[PDB]
Amino acid sequence: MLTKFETKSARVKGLSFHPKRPWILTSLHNGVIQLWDYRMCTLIDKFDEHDGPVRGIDFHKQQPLFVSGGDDYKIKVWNYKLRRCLFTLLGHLDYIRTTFFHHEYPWILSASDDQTIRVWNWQSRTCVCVLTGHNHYVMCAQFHPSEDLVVSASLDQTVRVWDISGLRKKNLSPGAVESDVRGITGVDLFGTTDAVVKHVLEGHDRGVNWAAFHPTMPLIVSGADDRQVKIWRMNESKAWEVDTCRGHYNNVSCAVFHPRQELILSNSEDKSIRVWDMSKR
Amino acid sequence: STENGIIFGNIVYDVSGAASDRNCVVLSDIHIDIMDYIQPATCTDAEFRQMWAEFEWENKVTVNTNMTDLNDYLQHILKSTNMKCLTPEKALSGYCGFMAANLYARSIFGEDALANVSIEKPVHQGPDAAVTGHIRIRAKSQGMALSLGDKINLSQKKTSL
Repeated sequence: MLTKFETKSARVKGLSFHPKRPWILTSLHNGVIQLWDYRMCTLIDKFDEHDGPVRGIDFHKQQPLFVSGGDDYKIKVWNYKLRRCLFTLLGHLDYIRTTFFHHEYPWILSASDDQTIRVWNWQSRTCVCVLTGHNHYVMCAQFHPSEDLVVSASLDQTVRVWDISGLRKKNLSPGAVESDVRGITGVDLFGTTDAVVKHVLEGHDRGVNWAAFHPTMPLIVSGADDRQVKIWRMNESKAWEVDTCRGHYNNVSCAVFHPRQELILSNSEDKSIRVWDMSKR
Repeated sequence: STENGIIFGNIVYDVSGAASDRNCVVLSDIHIDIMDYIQPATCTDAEFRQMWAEFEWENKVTVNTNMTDLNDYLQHILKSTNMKCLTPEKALSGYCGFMAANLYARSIFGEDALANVSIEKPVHQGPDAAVTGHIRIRAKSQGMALSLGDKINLSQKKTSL
């Protein structure tokens, strides 16, 4: 109905909308992190996290705080509200894409764009988890259905899905029948970002811009570094699923699922946003 | 004191959710208007005219329409804004008049605002139960100035806010 406010500027790699607020917190690769609590058409703060670019934005999970990543390689959580830094560690050799907050003993998970992501105890000091299975440059890192199960999208042309543990990664199982992750007609490839057969999914599509998950589900909706943004369901795994998402002119940087909407929104580069179904598609 | 230039106020304000509270009210104000602020203020007419013309021309709003004669109506408006009409000529605000009324006021943070409004005026089958008089508003910024013309426009009549 109305586009309340609109100025075109910002060169934007990472993004998030406030699930609680009508904020948009926006990550630019201008090196900028911004929180604007978008409501009153006003920015609360604006820090260009470092000289270098900024790729990442993720939620802490609480109410109004950012966990932020730059080419600093640092995980910062700073509360806009409390304008202060919660606990601090820098980052490996690339930026931080996703974060989750937990609390047996007020306990923490950090998801990263490089190498490993490490999950840390500052209370009764022990190890909840270690994640290796990333390399460099994560476009879109994701919590899964199980929130603390996860997927990652890479500029290392892989995807990682990991299994975690309370004493590092492992799963025990023995009942299933076939798999959709990989087990009948169609299915898409493994990539390499880690080295355990959970599934490293192939992020080659000239590299993957975005990865997006299906909560209980393993369908992914993707942005890809190909015109082809190729959609695959690992809750099916169709053939002509070797779908290349097509503009008219080039690209499909991203195409995304809206939690509520059984739809795909695509956006591209001929000057465009392209409109897609996904209810009958 | 405290300059904040967020005009007409309407500036976001916070009551916070910070303790037995998960939310609260963040509010921007509205309800902050002019008609009140300015006080009446005065001038020599020749100089005035000269000045009238001279001033920040840039705003005007029209008077036309009401519920009253500009006797009672004018008085009401005057009191409402707390502002001045500088001088009469007896020509007659009665039989018609076919009077243009010059008004001046000075405020609390000191802007002087000038008006010439020229107005028809009530009287049987003669003229005035509208106006179609033009209210010429001069205040330095047009933005407040016109806004003032409005504000007065709000002021002008009496109806469901």
